[PDB]
Amino acid sequence: GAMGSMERASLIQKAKLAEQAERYEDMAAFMKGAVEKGEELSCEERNLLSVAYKNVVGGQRAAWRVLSSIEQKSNEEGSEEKGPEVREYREKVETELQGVCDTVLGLLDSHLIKEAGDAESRVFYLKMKGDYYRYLAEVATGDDKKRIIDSARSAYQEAMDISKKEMPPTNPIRLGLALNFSVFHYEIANSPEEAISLAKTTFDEAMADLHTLSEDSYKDSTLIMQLLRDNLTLWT
Amino acid sequence: GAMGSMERASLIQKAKLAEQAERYEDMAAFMKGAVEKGEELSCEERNLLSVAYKNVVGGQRAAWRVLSSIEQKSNEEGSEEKGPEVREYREKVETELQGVCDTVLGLLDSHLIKEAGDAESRVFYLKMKGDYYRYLAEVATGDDKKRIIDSARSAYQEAMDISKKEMPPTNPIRLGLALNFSVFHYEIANSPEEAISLAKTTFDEAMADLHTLSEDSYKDSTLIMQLLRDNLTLWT
Amino acid sequence: QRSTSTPNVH
Amino acid sequence: QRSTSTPNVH
Ligand SMILES: [Cl-]
Ligand SMILES: [Cl-]
Ligand SMILES: [Mg+2]
Ligand SMILES: [Mg+2]
Ligand SMILES: [Mg+2]
Ligand SMILES: [Mg+2]
Repeated sequence: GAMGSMERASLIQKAKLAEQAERYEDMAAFMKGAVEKGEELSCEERNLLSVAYKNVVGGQRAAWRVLSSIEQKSNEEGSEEKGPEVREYREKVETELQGVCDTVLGLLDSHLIKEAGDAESRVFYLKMKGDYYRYLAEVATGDDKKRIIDSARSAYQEAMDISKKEMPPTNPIRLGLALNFSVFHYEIANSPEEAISLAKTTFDEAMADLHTLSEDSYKDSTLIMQLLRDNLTLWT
Repeated sequence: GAMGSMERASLIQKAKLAEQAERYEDMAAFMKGAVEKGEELSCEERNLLSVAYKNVVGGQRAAWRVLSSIEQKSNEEGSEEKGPEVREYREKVETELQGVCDTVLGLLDSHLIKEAGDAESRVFYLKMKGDYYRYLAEVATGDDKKRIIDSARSAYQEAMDISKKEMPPTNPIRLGLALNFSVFHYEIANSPEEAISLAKTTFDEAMADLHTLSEDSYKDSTLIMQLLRDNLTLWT
Repeated sequence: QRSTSTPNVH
Repeated sequence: QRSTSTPNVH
């Protein structure tokens, strides 16, 4: 790895600089290098890893959606067929996206998840595993779409089981996991009723626990609660 | 070159797709491949080349400015010196920026400029040469800042001489060249009075020629004229 | 319009 | 604030 000669602390320092510079491909490479040092990650470091790769894959997902839409339009009765280029370039972006997802899943499997024993770290990583299988599912078609969906579901479910046992219903890790699992149900798994039920129960149980929170924690929890509400408004 | 096996027309098609997807690094690679086919570029193709690399170098310039500002703050009396990382990462981004500039200058020198005989193509390319030397100047310090500035100046001046002989004062190529040369004078060459004089004369001579233009051409010219005015307001 | 997932938090 | 140069035009 090209980051193998750099100090762990230097990699984290540069990841933060890259964040400030909006250089998210660099940020992701720095954080991959930090993970590959083999030590567990702190909360701040886990967040840097997530911010970096979410921004990278987010650009890829947006581009893939643009190209897929153009491709679908080109494949309609009455469209002047324009050769293989749209498909080729959509496939190029898709392969790069799948590569980023495989890289993140590889870091989780070797060996972030198995060394994560505290609930806050383990739930975070299992949610990430669900998320990156979900991004793979967004572009999957053939035989393996079913298996990718099941892998996402399994990771989210393990994370949910731990979060419900070990975290209060306002915990922002737990809330964002439930948010993303509800998105999985609506957008990937063709289960809008499950999505709505999960979003509603999550919201209501968090509402009832807000009285226990400080001002700052209340702001964190209610921000995610608003996203649950936004989706429920979209969905109903 | 990795684009050597792709058809010229396919490269241009994919450059346009990459533009739609906001994938400007890809767009630039496709257009580099198209240039390296060795044929001259049409107006639309020259514009794709410019859009692609301007977006790539624009991200680099923004990132470099963020990192340079952090570095300058770290090098002030009373700043906890935090090791070599800020400088290292600023240097990394700077080297990547210089590489992009060198790539563009290389395409212009081999062989876009020497095959460009019409004023619209030759002025466009010489302006581009001035622009990418100007971006090099923005990060230059040592012995070669002076020589880089002179290279930018020389390219802009050749472009100006041709534009004044061969194009009307409202021509958008001529207007944008004058705009960028005025920016060179103010921001790079420590010549704010030259910048103001050039912006003012350019604006006034274009004003007096607007009556010759169609509605669509008038919209093009007045858009650039507004940028001259914006700068004159900033500068005075 | 697509559903909203957890955003980045600096 | 930095001076404005020629923007991109699609
Ligand atoms: Cl391709
Ligand atoms: Cl570095
Ligand atoms: Mg037809
Ligand atoms: Mg594929
Ligand atoms: Mg001190
Ligand atoms: Mg240097």
